[PDB]
Amino acid sequence: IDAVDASTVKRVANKYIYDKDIAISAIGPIQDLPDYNKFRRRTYWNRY
Amino acid sequence: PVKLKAVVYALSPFQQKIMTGLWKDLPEKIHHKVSENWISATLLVTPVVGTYWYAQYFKEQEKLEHRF
Repeated sequence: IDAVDASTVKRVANKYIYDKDIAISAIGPIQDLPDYNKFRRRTYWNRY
Repeated sequence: PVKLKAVVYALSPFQQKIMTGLWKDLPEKIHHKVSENWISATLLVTPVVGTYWYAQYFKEQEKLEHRF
């Protein structure tokens, strides 16, 4: 655990989160839940 | 807001082929277009082509009858 520093967190997040496919499961009044493309776009920041 | 009940399953755009569908079922696509649309096509082409050909025939007959 102590070996996990900020740079480690960023490396792991870039491996697992950045510009990655996602799985979504939703139930109920979910019409305002954004579609798959919006969720997929929000996995990266184009300002960087 | 309309009250809706449905289940929607979707696949990610990066897990499917994007262009091959253009050329799939191509005979069905052509057959549907022809069979559903041939009346509309006739109703569009026939008056224009007929009027044009009749005008050309009228002009040819008028030109010939004014000669000597």
